[PDB]
Amino acid sequence: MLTKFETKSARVKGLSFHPKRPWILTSLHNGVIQLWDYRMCTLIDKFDEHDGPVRGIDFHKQQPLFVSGGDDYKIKVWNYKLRRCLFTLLGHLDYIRTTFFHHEYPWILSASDDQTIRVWNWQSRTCVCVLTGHNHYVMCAQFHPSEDLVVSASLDQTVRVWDISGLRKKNLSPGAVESDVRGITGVDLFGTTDAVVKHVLEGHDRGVNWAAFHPTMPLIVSGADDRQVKIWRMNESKAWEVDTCRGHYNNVSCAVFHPRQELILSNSEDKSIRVWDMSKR
Amino acid sequence: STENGIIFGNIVYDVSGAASDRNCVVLSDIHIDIMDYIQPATCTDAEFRQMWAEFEWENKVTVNTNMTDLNDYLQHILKSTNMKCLTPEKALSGYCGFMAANLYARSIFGEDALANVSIEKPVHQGPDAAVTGHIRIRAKSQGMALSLGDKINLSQKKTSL
Repeated sequence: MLTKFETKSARVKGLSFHPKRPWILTSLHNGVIQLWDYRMCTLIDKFDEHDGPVRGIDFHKQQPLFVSGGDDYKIKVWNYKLRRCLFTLLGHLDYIRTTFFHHEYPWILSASDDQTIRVWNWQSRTCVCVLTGHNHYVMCAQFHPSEDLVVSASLDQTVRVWDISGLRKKNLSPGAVESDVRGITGVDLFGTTDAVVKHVLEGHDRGVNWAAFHPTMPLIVSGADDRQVKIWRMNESKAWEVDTCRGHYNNVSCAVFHPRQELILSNSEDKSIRVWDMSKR
Repeated sequence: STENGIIFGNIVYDVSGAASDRNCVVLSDIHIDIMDYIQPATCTDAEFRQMWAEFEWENKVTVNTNMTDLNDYLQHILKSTNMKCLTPEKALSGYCGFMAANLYARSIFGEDALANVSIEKPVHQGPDAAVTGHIRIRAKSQGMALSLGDKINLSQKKTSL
């Protein structure tokens, strides 16, 4: 109905909308992190996290705080509200894409764009988890259905899905029948970002811009570094699923699922946003 | 004191959710208007005219329409804004008049605002139960100035806010 406010500027790699607020917190690769609590058409703060670019934005999970990543390689959580830094560690050799907050003993998970992501105890000091299975440059890192199960999208042309543990990664199982992750007609490839057969999914599509998950589900909706943004369901795994998402002119940087909407929104580069179904598609 | 230039106020304000509270009210104000602020203020007419013309021309709003004669109506408006009409000529605000009324006021943070409004005026089958008089508003910024013309426009009549 109305586009309340609109100025075109910002060169934007990472993004998030406030699930609680009508904020948009926006990550630019201008090196900028911004929180604007978008409501009153006003920015609360604006820090260009470092000289270098900024790729990442993720939620802490609480109410109004950012966990932020730059080419600093640092995980910062700073509360806009409390304008202060919660606990601090820098980052490996690339930026931080996703974060989750937990609390047996007020306990923490950090998801990263490089190498490993490490999950840390500052209370009764022990190890909840270690994640290796990333390399460099994560476009879109994701919590899964199980929130603390996860997927990652890479500029290392892989995807990682990991299994975690309370004493590092492992799963025990023995009942299933076939798999959709990989087990009948169609299915898409493994990539390499880690080295355990959970599934490293192939992020080659000239590299993957975005990865997006299906909560209980393993369908992914993707942005890809190909015109082809190729959609695959690992809750099916169709053939002509070797779908290349097509503009008219080039690209499909991203195409995304809206939690509520059984739809795909695509956006591209001929000057465009392209409109897609996904209810009958 | 405290300059904040967020005009007409309407500036976001916070009551916070910070303790037995998960939310609260963040509010921007509205309800902050002019008609009140300015006080009446005065001038020599020749100089005035000269000045009238001279001033920040840039705003005007029209008077036309009401519920009253500009006797009672004018008085009401005057009191409402707390502002001045500088001088009469007896020509007659009665039989018609076919009077243009010059008004001046000075405020609390000191802007002087000038008006010439020229107005028809009530009287049987003669003229005035509208106006179609033009209210010429001069205040330095047009933005407040016109806004003032409005504000007065709000002021002008009496109806469901």
